[PDB]
Amino acid sequence: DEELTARFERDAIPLLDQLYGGALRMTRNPADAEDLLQETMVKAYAGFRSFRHGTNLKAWLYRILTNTYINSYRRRARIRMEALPEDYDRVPADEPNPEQIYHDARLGPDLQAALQALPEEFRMAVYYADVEGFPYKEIAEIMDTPIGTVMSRLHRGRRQLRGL
Amino acid sequence: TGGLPRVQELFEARVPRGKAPIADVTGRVRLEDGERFYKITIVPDDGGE
Amino acid sequence: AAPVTHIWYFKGVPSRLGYLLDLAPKDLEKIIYFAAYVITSVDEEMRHNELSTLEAEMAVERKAVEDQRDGELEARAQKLEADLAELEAEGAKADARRKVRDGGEREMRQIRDRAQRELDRLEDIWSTFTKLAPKQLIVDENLYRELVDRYGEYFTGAMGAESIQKLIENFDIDAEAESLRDVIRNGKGQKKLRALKRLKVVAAFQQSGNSPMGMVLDAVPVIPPELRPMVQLDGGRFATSDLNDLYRRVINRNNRLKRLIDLGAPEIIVNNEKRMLQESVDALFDNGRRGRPVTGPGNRPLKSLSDLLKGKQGRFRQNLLGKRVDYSGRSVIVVGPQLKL
DNA sequence: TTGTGGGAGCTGTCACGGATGCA
DNA sequence: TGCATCCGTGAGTCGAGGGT
RNA sequence: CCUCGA
Repeated sequence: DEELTARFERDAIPLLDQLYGGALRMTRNPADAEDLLQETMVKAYAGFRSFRHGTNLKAWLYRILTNTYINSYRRRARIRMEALPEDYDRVPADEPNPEQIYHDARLGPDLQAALQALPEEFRMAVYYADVEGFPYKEIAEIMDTPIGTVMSRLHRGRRQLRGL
Repeated sequence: TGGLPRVQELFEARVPRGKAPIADVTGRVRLEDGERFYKITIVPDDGGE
Repeated sequence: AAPVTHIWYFKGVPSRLGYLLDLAPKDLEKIIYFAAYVITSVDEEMRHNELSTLEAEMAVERKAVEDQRDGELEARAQKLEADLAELEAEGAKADARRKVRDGGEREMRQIRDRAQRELDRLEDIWSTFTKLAPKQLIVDENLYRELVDRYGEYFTGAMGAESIQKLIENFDIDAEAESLRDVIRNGKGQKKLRALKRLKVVAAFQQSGNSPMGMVLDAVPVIPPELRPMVQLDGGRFATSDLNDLYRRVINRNNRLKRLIDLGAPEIIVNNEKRMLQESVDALFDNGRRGRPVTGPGNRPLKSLSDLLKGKQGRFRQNLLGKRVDYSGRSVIVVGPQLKL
């Protein structure tokens, strides 16, 4: 009812200024007391019809703010959030170094085992099914061979490379 | 003024403290002696004011 | 949810908006932070084609107030005369009798001064409506509420940055630029220097094709996450840059404003939330530039987007004009005399 | 969400220039 | 509308280690 | 941020 919203601004807005000094006594941070006071006003205006006129609205609103702060405390203090060191450039990246990415992209001494000791039928099919991870039908398309050829050259190339 | 402060005063082209004004034009000088303050008037030789 | 001014162009001295609109920076402070209403547009023809009727109604209202004042004063005067006659009938001390008389005269003076305050408020309302124009500030909440209760459909007034956005919309930049050029050219003095200062920014906005509307924002950019890192610390702890907390406050306040808008909240609460949204965006951009800075744990101000560039620790001095390099080392020196130059 | 309940913590800095704001 | 005031600039470089 | 080195 539009009579309830005017009932609000009439005798409860003068309390809004005295509540700011109260929320500040709890949060000790003006940017947080303002968020708390506004959150209390949203919670009280949505359910203003639940207040019985004539009785004390100041004691009512104050208990709303007290309860929404105890909830907001345990809700957001469940995870401890603190600040970075004063220099942000000392927060380390967790990537491998140029030397680390060079030796990790190459291959060991076995690169000549899978190159010469295996036939090019096994070498090309094993290298593209494990490094690239293509689907079994995508490796079927690269060499013009069905599953019977691709799945076999892989099973046999692994036993081939099991040696050495 | 001092040392390095005077260097900064010059390189920044700031109006120096303890300013000594210069003459605008050739002329005759009239300096009025005063206990508290001085005063000067110049009458130009070029037919000026 | 509601536009916001870029604190760089409001609070950065000299106020670039304060020059663009030729408003004083304190008036801009009142408008943007919801202390004073500002008149965005005035309907000229409608105010002129109804001025006679509105003035007539005004005069009738004033006559009504004056008639009521005279009725009250006459009632009180007859009452005082009757009471003093009642006291003179009996034994009346001259001084207590004059005390009663002075009480009556004080009551009359109070009636008259109350009526005069009402008539003065009426005069103020009428003279203000007759002299309404864009860029004018109504600092009295009562005066604005009256000026909208009556004459409401003859103008538009607003608070916050939405009204500054409107004033920029209805702003003809070429007109003001040529006006300032004429002032500079055909005049001199301190007004000449002020006009040159204003022409700097006005001609900068004019000649380039950069819309001045850019000084007010309806969406805020968000820097990618890698440039505002969040790292897991030893245990359940975490660590973030201050940018993340500033973005969190902006987000939470915008969401609360949307809630208030949908909930049909009082204009006072929604204006509070719009003011808080503006302040949080100002903190995100340049914290501490207006008012006190926003503090995290331990009363420590939060590094804003502008802090990243400023100072020896900023990007320019610390990451662009000088850097840490590879293939480099350091050690204590000792004298080797056997060495060659 | 009813009957009470308004804050920390700072200044012990210095020199300069120009927009702001008031007389 | 003429300044006095207030507000906003700037104040060396590179290193080590320990903390939130 | 603090303590220290040139």
